[PDB]
Amino acid sequence: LLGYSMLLMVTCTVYAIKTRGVPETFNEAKPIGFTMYTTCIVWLAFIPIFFGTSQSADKLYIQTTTLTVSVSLSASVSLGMLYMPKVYIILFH
Amino acid sequence: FSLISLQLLGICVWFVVDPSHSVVDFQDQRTLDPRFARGVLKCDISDLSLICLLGYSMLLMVTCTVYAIKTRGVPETFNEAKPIGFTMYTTCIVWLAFIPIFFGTSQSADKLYIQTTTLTVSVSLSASVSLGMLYMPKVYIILFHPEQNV
Amino acid sequence: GYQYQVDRYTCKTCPYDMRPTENRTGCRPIPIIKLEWGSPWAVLPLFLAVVG
Ligand SMILES: O=C(Nc1cccc(Cl)c1)c1ccccn1
Repeated sequence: LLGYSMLLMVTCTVYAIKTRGVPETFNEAKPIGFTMYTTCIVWLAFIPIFFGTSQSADKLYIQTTTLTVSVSLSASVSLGMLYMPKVYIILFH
Repeated sequence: FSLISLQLLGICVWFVVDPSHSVVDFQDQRTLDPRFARGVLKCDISDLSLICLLGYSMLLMVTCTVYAIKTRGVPETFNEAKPIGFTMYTTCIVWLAFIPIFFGTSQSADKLYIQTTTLTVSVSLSASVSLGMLYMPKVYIILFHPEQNV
Repeated sequence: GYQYQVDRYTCKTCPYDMRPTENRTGCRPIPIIKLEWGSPWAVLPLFLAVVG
């Protein structure tokens, strides 16, 4: 499941690289690229925990929580970079 | 410098109340049953002290983030808002990745090999992210595109 | 194995630092270092420091 998630994400961020350069008409392009970059950072930081927490005192209480926190952060970056500006604009009018 | 001294006072206080013992007798881990490999060497830098330092750094990061998002209306010449918030989030991600590996390998071998290495790696990664994705775009604009420098 | 045979009558507990010798008959400590400057698990921090 993790590998398929990274596969979908890699195609998504590859399409984001080609997206970079579009005019200002497409409002949800630069936020999409920023969300992909944040997810890149999050999943690149996740792997050291994946291959570092093994063979430790708590091999189960940390493996089931690190992935959970990574998923929560990957959802939170998209939420914050795709709806927080929308909410702020809504509050204006 | 006042912000630095605000933590320098605490550093001095902790130095006084808890001196750096630097005890070589780190035999808390002991595989005495095989009697093949044993012993450890580490400084007396406390996990509680590291937690306090990281908490102060995270508080400073929160103030930086709230300031960055407050000053988002500045034009593009001084628009150091999105990079600063991005750097804050990247450092937060680095530290949140550091926490489990550092605090989980307690009753396990190579604790010194894990804790110090992961701490210094996280510090170096945060510093590299900050320095690079704060100034490297500017250096790029300066000495790779000598047209926006006026 | 936590004690070394000092005398044939009974084994004797060694101090907190030393560990029993291979052929019993006492115990001698073996010092260790904080990885010194060795390659294993030190190349990554050193590289992220030098390139930085
Ligand atoms: O593991 C992470 N964060 C964390 C921090 C403290 C406790 C727990 Cl359970 C989890 C983490 C952070 C960032 C990316 C991937 N993973």
